[PDB]
Amino acid sequence: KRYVTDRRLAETLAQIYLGHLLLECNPGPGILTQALLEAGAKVVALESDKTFIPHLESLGKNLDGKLRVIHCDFFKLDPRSGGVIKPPAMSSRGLFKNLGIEAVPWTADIPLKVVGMFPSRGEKRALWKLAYDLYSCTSIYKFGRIEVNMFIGEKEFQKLMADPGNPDLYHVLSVIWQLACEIKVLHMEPKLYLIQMIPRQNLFTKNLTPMNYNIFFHLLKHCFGRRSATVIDHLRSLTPLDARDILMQIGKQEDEKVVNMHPQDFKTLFETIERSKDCAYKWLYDET
Amino acid sequence: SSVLASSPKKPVSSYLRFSKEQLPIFKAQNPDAKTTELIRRIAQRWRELPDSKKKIYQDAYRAEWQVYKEEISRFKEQLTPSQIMSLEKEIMDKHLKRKAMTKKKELTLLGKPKRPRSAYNVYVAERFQEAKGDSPQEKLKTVKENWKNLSDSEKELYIQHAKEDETRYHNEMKSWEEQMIEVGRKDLLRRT
Amino acid sequence: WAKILEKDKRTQQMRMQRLKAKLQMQLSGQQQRLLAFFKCCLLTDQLPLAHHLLVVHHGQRQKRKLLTLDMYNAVMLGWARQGAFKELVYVLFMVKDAGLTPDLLSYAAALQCMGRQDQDAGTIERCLEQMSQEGLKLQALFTAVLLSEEDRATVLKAVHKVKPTFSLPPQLPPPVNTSKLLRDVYAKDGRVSYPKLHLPLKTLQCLFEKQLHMELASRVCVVSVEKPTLPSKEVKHARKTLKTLRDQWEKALCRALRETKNRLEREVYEGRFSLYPFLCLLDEREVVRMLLQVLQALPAQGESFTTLARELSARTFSRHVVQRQRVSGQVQALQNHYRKYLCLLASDAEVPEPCLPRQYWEALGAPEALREQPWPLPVQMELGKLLAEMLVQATQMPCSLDRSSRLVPVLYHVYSFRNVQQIGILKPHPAYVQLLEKAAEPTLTFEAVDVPMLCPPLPWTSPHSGAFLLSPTKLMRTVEGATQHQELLETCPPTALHGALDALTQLGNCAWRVNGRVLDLVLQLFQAKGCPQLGVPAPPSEAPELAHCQKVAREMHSLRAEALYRLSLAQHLRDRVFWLPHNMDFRGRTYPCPPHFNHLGSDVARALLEFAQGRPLGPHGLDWLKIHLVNLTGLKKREPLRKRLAFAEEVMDDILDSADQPLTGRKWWMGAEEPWQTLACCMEVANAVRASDPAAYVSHLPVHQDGSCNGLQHYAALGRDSVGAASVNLEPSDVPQDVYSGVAAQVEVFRRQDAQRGMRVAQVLEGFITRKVVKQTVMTVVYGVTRYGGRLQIEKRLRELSDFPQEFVWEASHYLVRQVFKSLQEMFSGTRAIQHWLTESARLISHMGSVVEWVTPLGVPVIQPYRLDSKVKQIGGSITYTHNGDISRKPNTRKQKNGFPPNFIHSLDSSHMMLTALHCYRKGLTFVSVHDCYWTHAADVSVMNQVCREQFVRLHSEPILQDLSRFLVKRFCSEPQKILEASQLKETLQAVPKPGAFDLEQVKRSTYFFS
DNA sequence: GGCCTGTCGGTTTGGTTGGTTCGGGGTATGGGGTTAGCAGCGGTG
DNA sequence: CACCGCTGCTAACCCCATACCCCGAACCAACCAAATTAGACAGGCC
Repeated sequence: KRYVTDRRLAETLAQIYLGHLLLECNPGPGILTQALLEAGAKVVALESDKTFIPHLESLGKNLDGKLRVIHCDFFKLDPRSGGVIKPPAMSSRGLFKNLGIEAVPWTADIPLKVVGMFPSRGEKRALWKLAYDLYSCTSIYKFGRIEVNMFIGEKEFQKLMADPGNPDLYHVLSVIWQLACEIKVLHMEPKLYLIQMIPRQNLFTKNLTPMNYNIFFHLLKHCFGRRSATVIDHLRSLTPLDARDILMQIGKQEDEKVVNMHPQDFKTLFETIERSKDCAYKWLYDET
Repeated sequence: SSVLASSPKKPVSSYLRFSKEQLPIFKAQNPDAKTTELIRRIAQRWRELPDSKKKIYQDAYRAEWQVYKEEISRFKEQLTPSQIMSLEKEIMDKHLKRKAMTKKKELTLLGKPKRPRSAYNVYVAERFQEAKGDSPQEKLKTVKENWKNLSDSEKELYIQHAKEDETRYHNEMKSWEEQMIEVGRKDLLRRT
Repeated sequence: WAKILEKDKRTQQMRMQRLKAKLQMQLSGQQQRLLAFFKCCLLTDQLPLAHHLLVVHHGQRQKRKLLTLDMYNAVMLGWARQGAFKELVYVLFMVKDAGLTPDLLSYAAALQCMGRQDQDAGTIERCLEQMSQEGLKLQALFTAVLLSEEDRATVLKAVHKVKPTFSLPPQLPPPVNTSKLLRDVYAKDGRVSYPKLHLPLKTLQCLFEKQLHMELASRVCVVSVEKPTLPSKEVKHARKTLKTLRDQWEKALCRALRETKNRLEREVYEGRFSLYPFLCLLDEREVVRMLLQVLQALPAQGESFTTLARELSARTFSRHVVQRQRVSGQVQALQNHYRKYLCLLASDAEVPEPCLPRQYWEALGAPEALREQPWPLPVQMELGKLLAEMLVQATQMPCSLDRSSRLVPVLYHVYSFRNVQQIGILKPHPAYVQLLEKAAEPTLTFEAVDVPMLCPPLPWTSPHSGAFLLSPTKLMRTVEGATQHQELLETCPPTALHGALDALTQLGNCAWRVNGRVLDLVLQLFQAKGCPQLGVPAPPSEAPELAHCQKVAREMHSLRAEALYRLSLAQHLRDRVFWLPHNMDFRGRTYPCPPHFNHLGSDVARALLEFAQGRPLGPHGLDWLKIHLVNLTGLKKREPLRKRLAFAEEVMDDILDSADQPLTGRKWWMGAEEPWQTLACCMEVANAVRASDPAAYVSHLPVHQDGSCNGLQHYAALGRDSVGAASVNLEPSDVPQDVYSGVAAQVEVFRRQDAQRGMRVAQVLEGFITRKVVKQTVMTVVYGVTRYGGRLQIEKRLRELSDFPQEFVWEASHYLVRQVFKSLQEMFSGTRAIQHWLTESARLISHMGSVVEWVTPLGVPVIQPYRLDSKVKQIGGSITYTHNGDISRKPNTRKQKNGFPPNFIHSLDSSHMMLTALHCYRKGLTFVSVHDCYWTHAADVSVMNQVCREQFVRLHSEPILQDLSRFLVKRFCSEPQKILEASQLKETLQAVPKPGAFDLEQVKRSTYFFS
């Protein structure tokens, strides 16, 4: 995997995160962990490889304070459609309960901060999993708007930050995450980008709730199935409502292209369709 | 207000350049020869021209094609945000219009037998020449007035010939439509 | 005026000149498309079209190469059938112009054109002597060339003009199979007593006419069982709206069809291929009615676009075959031939000599009408996409549902991304669904091929002739490797397959009838309130956080649908006698063709059916009915037969009470293991005991005798394993030997060791190892290793154990399977030797890039179809559905090695069942087979057991392992290079495990071998 | 041979590659073909 | 029952076209790539 082995980078990162409780993912050799501890941070290390735990714990015994080492693979927490039968896999409810972390309302401020590095070959997977958890208000996001700082590859970074201004990289994860969190570049390590993802307080609305996000995901995947087609073409296969009428409601012309739609344009589209009043039904979603 | 007119056009190819430069000379030396023959002899001149000479025109065409690449790229970049949309609109309209014009010229080229001539048409054909009037419209109104003043007996020959042309049109329509069936164009037959 | 008239005339003549000027001016997917296009054009008689396309392709440098001699032969045969001598000569000119060599089909087409046109004996003679100089054979033409009866007639008329004494080979003397095991089945030496049906000749002809009419219509209208009543206004309005909408869809579909045929027609006027003639193959009204039927039957949830295309293609091909036979006179010849065939089955009719249905059928004729090869897969796919897209585009409906100016498409295709690969789904408008729900249509429609036949099916004479009279039916179900298995079925000697064909024909000849009472009760529960405890689905009213409720609701709706169809067909067949034609899989296992209603269904399905022809109980009929009853109850599984009979005598009062008042009495039957079958057996036993003479009661209820773990029986027979023979009741015993109990004990000791080691699954499975769990588990490992069709069922049986943590049900099922494997291999070391021998041999054979092939002891060749990596995709404007062509690149070694032993065992049990069926048929017994179960009348249970044991001993008495070893050695150890892999392969094949001491003859005395 | 890694009608869409046909590019004056005006009517929806 | 457009005719004026070659665009058959994610044995690579 990826491990922070440079002391200087560990110090810079420590000062950045210090800028509350810190959850460090896959500390490995513990360079960043030791940098944080020396900087005065209260650290909970979630180590997926048990071989790194001893030395880490040693560092804790050097400080003998509130540092805590847990044998846990953060990217395996709360497996979807799983039986909960693994040591590295755990439940965020039980872990946070042991760590004394209490849930706070969505409108409340950031209760906790998680930092780490995406897997070198699991960036898309992790982004999708975290997206499901966030939009579903499950996992860590059951406790509030968790701030997530993660190292990511340059390709997935550019694709994630893309938009109609750079259509070739614009995609579903771009829309979902740009609508979900305010992403900011905190550091660039050659290239790896440390991205900060903070959920937006105003993500959920009267018509966009954790109860209907599945329909929106279905709409996004459906539209991006044929990215070259027109938005109305896809809408004719997504809702019984007048597609031209809806697009006009969102202030777009009939010739509007999918790649020309901004994330907020998609959001206003979905909320507009859910808002429709004089129809026996609004969606055509029927999938397992 | 025509974007198509200001759009950079393709450079002339080698042969077309040679003809574009030779044509005025052949026209000066043969002022009375038809353009057909001059273009033919110019094409023969091009065929007889050594490849080493054609190479010059080809190189010139290639440079003109590079400058055309730059120009067309810059023009495409210059248009408003919907530049691709406007290009699609103008190109689509151009193609549809071109196909339409081709189809109209096709339908005009065909040779369907003339419809039956009415007694009024026959009377106009027989009396227009001798009808007084300063223009075709005035002579046609004159023929119309004299026709409206005609009695039932004076019209017997015109009506008879009109009927005869009805039978003629009938037969010719039968045979011609049959031949169109041979050509596999039963859509041109009378509907019922 | 002659000036103007003459001007018009002159311009007309010039226009005529202008008109004169205008008149002056290695298989492949595309090749398959073109060839299929020409062959298709022969059927629609659109010869000018195909000739035009062929000429265009020939005239183009790059296109001429795409043409094939077979195509030129196609067009040439078309012209010969039309008598266009000049055009045929032109095609021959193209053939010579493009080099290549004319063939027997070419000269046959020429002879057809000359005969039809009655050319001179000089030209005919010259053609025959040019054919002689070319080296071609006169007699090879009539044998190697596929020609219609009209082509044959015309060619014969041409030949009889020069050689009037020219005679085809003397035919048709059929050869008898000399197989070791079938010799006594086909040998005339022996007293045969083939049974006859209870219906008279005229009755069988009336039923044959009803079936023929049903297949000709291709549709079957059955009355819905239940919920006819509904609010008076709602159903009325919804029905009126649905009728109007259906008329609009009918008209719009006709118009769209004609416009599409025109479009494709113009596309053929252009140099492009199109499915025009295929759309001109079937009547437009039939096409519209078919599409409207599919629309009416489309499931509310939707159907896969590709799957729908396949279905449309299949029904199109079927209706096209039906039409061709209808207009080609094959129908009348089938009427006469079948009307003569009915003499063998009819009660009031006799035949000259006794024979099997297939023998008599081939003896009467046997022209067998004509065989039509299906279309290439790309044509089927393109046609399906065309029909589907046309239906979607043409079908429109207003969105207002319950002032409907707006129009929206009735069908809309959406996408499912559950699979990482987006898949096209066709979904109907929800307003349409609600409309059909409110309308509550009281009629259901089925395909003629999905319902039982109203007359005895057609005897299986070849791998392409069988099942329904007109509709073509494949001899082997397996679609994967259909080309390989079919081509090998046709490659093997025709006599080799005689056994299988006669067995399937026998199975199909079994007369069935419906049990009125059982149907009345099952409906009574279904009509009002379902009974899940008795396998009767409950209506949606009984559906029960929201996610689980929706899941349970969906499952209940599925079961409700299936039961609706099955019980509906049952009600339609209430007062009728019907037959179920059977088919085979690649393993040889037989399965009924009609899937909805058949004896292979659930308990209710098995209880709804009974033998149409009765059989007097006799001296042991009543005893066998009572013993069978106890077997169905499952209360005395371990008890001997005598104690089961005594128990029946004990609970006789509960049997009579249950029979008289099933739902109002003591309801004892509801407690049985098989409640509906137990109840039926109680009614039968009541009718028997209450009759004046029980020994003379004509009993119709079939009795079952099942082989416990038939696979383990076969393995114990192969290795002569004494421990196995005793465990699986091969060795005679007065009490039944339960191998599930012993295996449960050994697995219990292993579970004690692992649980002693601290394992969680072993600790949670304590006290759950039971006969049923280990019964289904062993039934799995034997017949199934991987491919979790049954493993999911075992997971179900564990999920029905309330006191078990469902979190380990998956891991617990895997662990249970592994422990059953280990245990069986421990207590049956010899069995492990045989299994490892076969598995390893298959591994090595597949490792050389060749699939495992063998031959059953009955002469049936079996080939494993597991292959991978074949794909090609079309694109209709615009989904791009993929397709798996039949060209395989490499075998799947894993599936081959894991599957060889189980498949071989399947071939063994299938061969045994077939032998038992044939020999039991010689004695006049009614025989049907469900998986391992053998059924017969109570009057003949003993005889059936006799034939069963005799045929088992005879089967395993031969050196099955030795013959298989030598077979694989000869077939796969012949490659000259490399010889090393053939030396190790031979080394493993010749390592046949030594058999045990067990004496197979003891099976003849084992009472509980099959019980 | 030894070690490491992937797995238990692959889906539809669309991107590149090897080929082959199709047409836009240049033109000139001479020939055709053209709306206007008024009435009549075969043909079509 | 209504609506079209073609004849009858002219008029001077308006409007497209065969001889030719060059190469850029563009339409088929085929192969391939992407999107996506949560413990044993056999195959592939060094």
